[PDB]
Amino acid sequence: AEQKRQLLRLLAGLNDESLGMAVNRQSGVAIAQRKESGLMGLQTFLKATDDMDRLIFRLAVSFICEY
Amino acid sequence: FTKEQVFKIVDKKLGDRYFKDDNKIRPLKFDLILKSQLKTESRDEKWYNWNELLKILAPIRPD
Repeated sequence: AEQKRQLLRLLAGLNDESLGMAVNRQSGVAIAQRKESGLMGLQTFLKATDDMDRLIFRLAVSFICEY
Repeated sequence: FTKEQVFKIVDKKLGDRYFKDDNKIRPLKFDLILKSQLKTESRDEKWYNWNELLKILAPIRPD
């Protein structure tokens, strides 16, 4: 039970627990900044969210420039 | 890419530096070198290059 309880955090990409380090890595928003990379396991989810945000804002710009 | 297609994308200076032709981009064989880098937007890369160039050129030639 303890082994599968650790494997539950492992399988969801929550290994390399540096989320608290990663949010303090996103303090610099100065002019030209990258993602300032932390985790690797959840990056598929973040990338899918980024692509859906890009499609959402393309549609929103197409509505704003039209109405 | 036609000439008006090119001039809708790039700036006026970047278009005028290449077309002094025959209204077509004609690159030769031994003209370009492909260098891989991280995918970044052009203004951010130019901003970082401007920053390092102004931090390099400050002691050697201030004027």
